[PDB]
Amino acid sequence: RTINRTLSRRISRNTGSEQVLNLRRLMEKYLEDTRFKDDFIFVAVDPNQ
Amino acid sequence: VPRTWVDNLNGTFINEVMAAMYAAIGGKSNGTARIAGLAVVTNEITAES
Amino acid sequence: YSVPYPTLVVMSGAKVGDHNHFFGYVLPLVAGLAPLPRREEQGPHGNILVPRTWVDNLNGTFINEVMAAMYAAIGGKSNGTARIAGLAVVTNEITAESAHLATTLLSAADNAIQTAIEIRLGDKLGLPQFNLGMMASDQPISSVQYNTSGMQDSDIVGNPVRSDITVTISNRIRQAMSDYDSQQRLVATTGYIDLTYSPQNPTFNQGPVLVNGYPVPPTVQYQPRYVMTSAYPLELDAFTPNTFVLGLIGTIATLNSGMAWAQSLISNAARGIGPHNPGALAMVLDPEVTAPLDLSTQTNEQIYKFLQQVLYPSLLISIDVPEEGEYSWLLRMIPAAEKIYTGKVEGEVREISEGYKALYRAFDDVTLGCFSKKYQYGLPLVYATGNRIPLGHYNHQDGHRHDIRDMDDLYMMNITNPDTVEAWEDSFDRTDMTMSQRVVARHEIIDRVLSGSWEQTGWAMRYDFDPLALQALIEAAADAGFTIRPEN
Amino acid sequence: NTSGMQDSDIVGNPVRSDITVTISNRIRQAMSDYDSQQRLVATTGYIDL
Amino acid sequence: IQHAVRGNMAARARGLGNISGNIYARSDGAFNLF
Amino acid sequence: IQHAVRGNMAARARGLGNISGNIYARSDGAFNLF
Repeated sequence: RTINRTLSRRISRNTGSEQVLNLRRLMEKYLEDTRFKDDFIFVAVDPNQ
Repeated sequence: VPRTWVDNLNGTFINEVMAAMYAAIGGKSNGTARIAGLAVVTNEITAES
Repeated sequence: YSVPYPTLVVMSGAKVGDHNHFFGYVLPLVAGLAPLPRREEQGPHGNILVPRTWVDNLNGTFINEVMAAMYAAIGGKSNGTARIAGLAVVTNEITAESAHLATTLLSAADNAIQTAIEIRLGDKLGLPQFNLGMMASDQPISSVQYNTSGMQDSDIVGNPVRSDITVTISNRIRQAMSDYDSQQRLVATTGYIDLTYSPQNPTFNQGPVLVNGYPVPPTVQYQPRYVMTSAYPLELDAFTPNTFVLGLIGTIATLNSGMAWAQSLISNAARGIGPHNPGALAMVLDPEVTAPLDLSTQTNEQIYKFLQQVLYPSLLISIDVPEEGEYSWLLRMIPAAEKIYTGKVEGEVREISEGYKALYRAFDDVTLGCFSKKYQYGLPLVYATGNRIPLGHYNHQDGHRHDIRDMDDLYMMNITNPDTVEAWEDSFDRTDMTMSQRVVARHEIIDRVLSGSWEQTGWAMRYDFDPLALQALIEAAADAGFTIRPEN
Repeated sequence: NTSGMQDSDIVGNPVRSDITVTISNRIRQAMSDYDSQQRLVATTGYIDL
Repeated sequence: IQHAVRGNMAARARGLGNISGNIYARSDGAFNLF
Repeated sequence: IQHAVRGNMAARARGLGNISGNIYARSDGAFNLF
């Protein structure tokens, strides 16, 4: 599981993405102009915690 | 036997999601929480979605 | 500087004690220049004109000039030491909208430099390397895909690579308490299957040919061969010679799992008449037959029975080593091990070369020292065939660019007449032909078949492994606690 | 070459180019042994009866 | 003593036939009456 | 137990097949660039 930390390299071709950050940002941007700004709560759950 | 994404969503997953939801609203004394639905998103989400 | 093309060098350093060591990665850029002309050589009969490509101009003078530029960059001879760590030719244009290509090239240069530093100074710098002991507490798995219609694999520049067979090696993980399932993908390998003419001579008063101790039918005359075209990491950040050994072990284990390699020919037979039809061997079997056979309405066992009458039941393992490219610095170790002995005078026992030592050491270190107990020190590991293969691409009728390595024996059987088949096989097999003569013969045939509509980019040489060494390697890997479970 | 696109003029209209001939010049470096060519002029045409 | 031939004779001898099986992961009243 | 035949059966076993070959007289850049 931790092979990359053992045998490491400075520049990596795979960095991953932030889908939860992208989707939450779009939803909040859509809601910011209507009258239902305070009716929704967004909860982020990630495997790191 | 083949498996797919939904096969990993067992009772442990439900318990963790409920705990995160309770931490979001304030505590057990601040209300009650229930799950209303579930859906898997298999396509990438970018800043143009 | 006295160089033929504009080049860029990427340098990085490492310090041990009070000394500095520098390593460089060289990138000639050739897009927009005229292609090289043909060179006249000397032959037994007369003069011949031999094709050339970009790599043929990178001689010792070029290396000396690059080294001088590198030394001027760091300050002088007293400021450190410099060495070349790799080389690759970039044949596609670079514009102001090519960020992705630049990032990929930078990553390749960084990996090459770091691996060179590790191999040269790991003991003094305390840098470890991959071995099979790191896979002790998990379950390795493998998978294979047979695909031959559509787009092909691509290299770092963007040119197609023939990928009839693809093998993936992974690692299986299960969470202890939560019971989640996942996998981690390590390395991948591509290749295809070729044929070699090899008749059996019974009339020489010799014993029958035995394969695995079993005799074969008298009509068998072709030897299957597997050619490896590429190998690359998937989720691993570093790719070293030990990682290459792991990929080789995985591929060999997967391809022999219940004759899984013959599935490639069986799958190709389903399309019907075409350039990769195995039914062309019906003309070999019966002389009167003059048209390739259609086998798209036969069951799998019928096709297997048909193949058993003409093919040897074994596989030959070969590899194509490019003269320059992304991983040529890694793969140059295979040619270096071909010469076992330096002819240097020996007090008692003949001296052994350094390339052989490096390859043997890699095999022994990956398996934690069991290969040494299984295989004798000094026995052959690699043989040279002597064939120089061109690299390039052409325009396919489906709208994509295809690898020039699509022209092989089966293509000639299905598309051309028998005289061309004889000429192609002869240039691959005859021992009284020099290298340039073989190159000229193959170039002429390809040019006639394609009407001259193709582009050449480089060269490659073909080598093959010793089967006894491979069997010993598999046994040693098993003795170190490593097992694999194919899944497909 | 006779299948596909044809040659074009300065405005952008096609020109029949069944046969194409190129005249060049061959160069070799004296000491470094590099090989190159320099292309001068080209000609197009076809065959009639 | 009297007595070319096409083909490659060395290719047949370099074929790899079989490998060890240890590399693969292992799976997982009347008579007594008296 | 139940069960002549023509021919010589001992002649086949006395045939000389092959002999040792030692009785015969014996006849008579990119990779390294950096």
